[PDB]
Amino acid sequence: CPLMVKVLDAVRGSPAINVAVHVFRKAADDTWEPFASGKTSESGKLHGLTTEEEFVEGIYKVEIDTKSYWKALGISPFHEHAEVVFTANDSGPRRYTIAALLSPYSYSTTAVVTNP
Amino acid sequence: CPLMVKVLDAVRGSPAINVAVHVFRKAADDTWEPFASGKTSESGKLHGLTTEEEFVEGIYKVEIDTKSYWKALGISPFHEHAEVVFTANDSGPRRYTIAALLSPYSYSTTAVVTN
Amino acid sequence: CPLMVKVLDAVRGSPAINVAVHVFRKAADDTWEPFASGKTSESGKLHGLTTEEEFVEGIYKVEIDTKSYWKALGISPFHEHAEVVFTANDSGPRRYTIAALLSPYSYSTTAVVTN
Amino acid sequence: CPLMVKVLDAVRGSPAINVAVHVFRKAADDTWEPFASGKTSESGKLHGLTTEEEFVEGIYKVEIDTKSYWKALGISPFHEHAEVVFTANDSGPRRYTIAALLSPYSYSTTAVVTNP
Repeated sequence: CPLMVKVLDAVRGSPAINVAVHVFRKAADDTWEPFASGKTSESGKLHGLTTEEEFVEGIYKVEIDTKSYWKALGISPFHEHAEVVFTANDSGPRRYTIAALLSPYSYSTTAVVTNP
Repeated sequence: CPLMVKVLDAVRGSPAINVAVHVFRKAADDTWEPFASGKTSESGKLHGLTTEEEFVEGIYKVEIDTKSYWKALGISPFHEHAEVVFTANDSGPRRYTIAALLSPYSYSTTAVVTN
Repeated sequence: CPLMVKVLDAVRGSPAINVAVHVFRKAADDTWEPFASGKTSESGKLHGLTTEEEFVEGIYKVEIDTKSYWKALGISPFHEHAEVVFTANDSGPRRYTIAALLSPYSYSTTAVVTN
Repeated sequence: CPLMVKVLDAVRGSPAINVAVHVFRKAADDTWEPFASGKTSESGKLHGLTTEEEFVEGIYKVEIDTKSYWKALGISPFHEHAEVVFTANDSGPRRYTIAALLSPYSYSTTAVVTNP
C-alpha cells in the first residue's frame, strides 16, 4: 500500500466518511492523466488506490472532493476541492500517506512519507 | 505594540470577533499571574495588550476563550480554550503576533515574530 | 482590492517573502487561463492582483509556488505548490483573502471572506 | 484505550518519535493534578495512558512537550509545549484521539472523538 489518503472533519471531530478522491499523474504531453480513484471509508481512510508496480516515479495530484462532502452534509463550503501535488518515488519507492483536515472555509494537508 | 493576537474562524471564513483573550506571565513561585487581557475586534485582532516597557523576557501563556466563542455561535466545541505558552526572548525579533485559526474540534496557532 | 493572498512560514515564524503566486480563471473549454500573478511582499502579502471590474463570478485557482520558496531557504519540501480552487460568488461578502501557512511537508489554507 | 495521543513532524513528514506527553486532571480544589504520562513511539503514537475505569468525567489537560522534541533535534522552537484542554466523558465514556502536527513556530491539534 504505497499511497493512502486519510480525511478528518474538523467541525465534528470525526473521520470524514464517503469522501471522493481522484489521483492523476502528469503525462509526457504534460496533461493530468487519470491514475486511480476511490471513496474514504468509515475510518476516514482510503486504501488500495494503487500497487507498488503501477505507482512509478512521476508528478501526482490527489484531488479530494471536499465540496461534495460538505454539501451532502447540508453545508455550503468555500473550496471546490483540495488538491495535493507532489513528485513521488524519485529516489526509489516510498510509502505516502496524504492526510487532510477539513473545515468549511479552511483545510490542512500533511504528507507522511516512510521508507517501505 | 510588542504583542498582538489575531484569531480566524475556519467554519465561517471570517475573523473571530469578540473572542476573550487572557495573557499571564509565569511568576517566581511558578504560578501564572494575570498580565493583560482583551476581546478581539471586528477584524479578529487584539492590539494594545502591553507596552515594550512591561513586556520583559519571561514565560507567557496566552489563553484564547474558544469555548464561549463557539457557544455564542450555537456550535458545539471540543476544547475549553486554546493555550499558547512561550518564552519571550530579547535576542529574537521584536514584535510577536500570536495567530490562531479555530474549528470546533481543531485549532492551529502560529507565532509570527518580526522586526 | 477584491482578492488578496497572504502567506506565513511556520518553520521560521515569519511572513513568507518573495513567494510566487499565480491565479487562473476556468475558461468555457475547461482549461485554466492565466488571470493574475505576483510575488509576496516583505510582509508576506500580495495586493493588487485584480480589480472589482475584472474579478467576475467564476471558478478560480490560486497556485502558491511553495517548492521554490523552500529551496531558496535550503530546506527540502514535499509539495510542488499549494493550490486553492474556489468559486467566486457575488452573493457572499465582497473581499476574499486566501491565507496559507506553510511547512515543508504540510500546509493549511483559509479563505477569509469579508465585507 | 480511551485516550491516545498521536504527534507528527511537519518539517520532516514523519511521526514525531519520543515526544514526552503529560496529562493532568483538574481537581476539586481547582488545581491540575498529575493523571498519566508517556512518550510517543516510533509511529508517533502514545497508547496505554489510561483505562476506562480511571478515565472518569472531568477537565483534562494534555501537555505535549514540543520544545524538548525540537531541541533534541538541534532546533530552537517558539512554544514551551502544546497544551490541549477539554472536558471528557461528560455524557458517558468516549474514545478520544488527540493529534498534534508540529512545526517549529506553529502547531495544529485535532480531537477525534468516537463512541466506544
